Amino acid sequence: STKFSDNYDVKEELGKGAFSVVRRCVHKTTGLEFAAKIINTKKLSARDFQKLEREARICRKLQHPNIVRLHDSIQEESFHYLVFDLVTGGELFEDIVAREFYSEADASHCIQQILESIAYCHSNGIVHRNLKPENLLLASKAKGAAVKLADFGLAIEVNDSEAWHGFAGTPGYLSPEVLKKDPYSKPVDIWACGVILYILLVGYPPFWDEDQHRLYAQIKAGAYDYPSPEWDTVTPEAKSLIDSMLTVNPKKRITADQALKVPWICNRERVASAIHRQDTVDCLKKFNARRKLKGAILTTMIATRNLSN
Amino acid sequence: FSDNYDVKEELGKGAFSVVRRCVHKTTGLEFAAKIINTKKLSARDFQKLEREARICRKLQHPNIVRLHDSIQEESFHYLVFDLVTGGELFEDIVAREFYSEADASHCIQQILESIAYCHSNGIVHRNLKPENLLLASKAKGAAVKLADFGLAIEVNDSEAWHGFAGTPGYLSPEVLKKDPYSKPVDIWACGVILYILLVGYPPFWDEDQHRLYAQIKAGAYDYPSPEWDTVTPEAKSLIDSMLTVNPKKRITADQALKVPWICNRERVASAIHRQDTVDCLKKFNARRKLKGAILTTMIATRNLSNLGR
Repeated sequence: STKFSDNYDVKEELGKGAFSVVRRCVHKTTGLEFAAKIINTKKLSARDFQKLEREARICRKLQHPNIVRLHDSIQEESFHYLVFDLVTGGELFEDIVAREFYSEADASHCIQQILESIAYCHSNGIVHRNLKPENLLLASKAKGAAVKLADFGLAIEVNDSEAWHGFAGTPGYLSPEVLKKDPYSKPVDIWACGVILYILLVGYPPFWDEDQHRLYAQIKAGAYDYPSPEWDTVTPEAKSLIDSMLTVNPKKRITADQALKVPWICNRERVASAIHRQDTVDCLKKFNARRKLKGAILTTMIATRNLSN
Repeated sequence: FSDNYDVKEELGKGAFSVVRRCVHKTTGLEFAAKIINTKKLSARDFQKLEREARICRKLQHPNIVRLHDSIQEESFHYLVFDLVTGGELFEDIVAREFYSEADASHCIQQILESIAYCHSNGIVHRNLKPENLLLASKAKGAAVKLADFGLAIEVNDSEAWHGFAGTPGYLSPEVLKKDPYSKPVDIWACGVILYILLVGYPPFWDEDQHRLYAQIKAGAYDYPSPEWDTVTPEAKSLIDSMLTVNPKKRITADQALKVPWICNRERVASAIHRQDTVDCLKKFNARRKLKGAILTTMIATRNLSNLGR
């Protein structure tokens, strides 16, 4: 059919994916703007076609306000179009460092939205597997914009199955069960949520080591702490929530639904501290800068490979 | 700015600034806003920024990025330009099915018209290079636009040496000899670009800049066989008149626009497809993206260290 060409006006290119190009588009009737992932299905290899089918099915299931939603999936002659939310607010972590005031209450509001998106994924039998700063975006630059969970490239429909689904996810956010090659499921997203919450409170990660082997040993042992003096002003409730997420045995780890009912989340106005945390902002700026530098190094190596042939 | 525009998706990045699409609240008109962080700029730096704004506002031409407004707020400055979303010219050329001399001529004609306009207004760009040649959009027939007037100066009829500004591979002998220079430097750069547009590689290149600057001052370049054997003498003639060591003997933009290869490209410029040029241009762009990646890394390294101190 020609449902896309007749209903949408294609605008400028926003970027490129593994096997696609993304362009802004505007719905002719509603006038609403979206981000369209355009894929040439004929040229697609069999392997990538399978990846696409899985992506479209999973994204179709995930209809929640705190998730980068896929509006429509249209197949035309040789191209397929995946119409998604147009997210322009950038990384949550980059926005936080520009704030004049940032407190526990603000951290709680952020993690509450992330947990809502995760609880929704889990209720639909899907595990994201790649929660990290780069995938926590803001809908737009507008004040109060919603936190959006992005990139479901590694998501899988685990449902009620029991097995080890491989090593995927970023190294500082991986859970003990994945590293131990034990069966794992939805709880891995909660572990990552705990790592993110820790960073949201002090600006640096709980598991950190230049030696990858040491990092994984650290994670497997659940070896993190709350160093003075920065953590001396953090409430016991924030720490308790983190402890419930960074529980090594997945069977004793809190679920997203349960986390959303904890006072520090549900009654943040009273239970979460309202004090400004300048050191968190300062540390987070360095955390972001370090990530940007590693990313630039990676970009350079990829550029070197493209040149060399 | 914040009370009159709303920022949208990112269109690009660079030194201490990002370029994002923005929408004028009242009119609904779209523009490209260059957000510049000025928290560190000195009094003289701001003067240079106001210079760029002044120059751009003085330049209203169909082949030049048009500045709509210039606003300075708390810690940021905003330069609002028309939306230019076609990307870099060199990137678009390597994606064409057919690319001939006539196509290169059409590009050069547009670049010359933009330069002739600048020159007639007493302005010398000083930074004519690949990355500053953009296309209005992805549409066919999209006009070429001259961008980045960050180094442009109102030389008018004055004569003196204005410093070592610009990219080495495009620098003119006068500049390298520290002799007085003016509008002609843009013509020399245009000649280097024309040479690249025809075969895919630069006329002046070498390991160490010493020999590189040595061959430039001597105006020592060649038309190697077999690629140049299919290029018209008129194309080579125009290049020769642009790559003339003596500024006073170098062809002007107004003069170049009257050359048959330019004003009658349909007959004088070859129409044969130059696949070898497309292939070479791909490696040329790849090398360009690599250097850009190297620069980004150095910037990121500086940013991180700047925070530590």
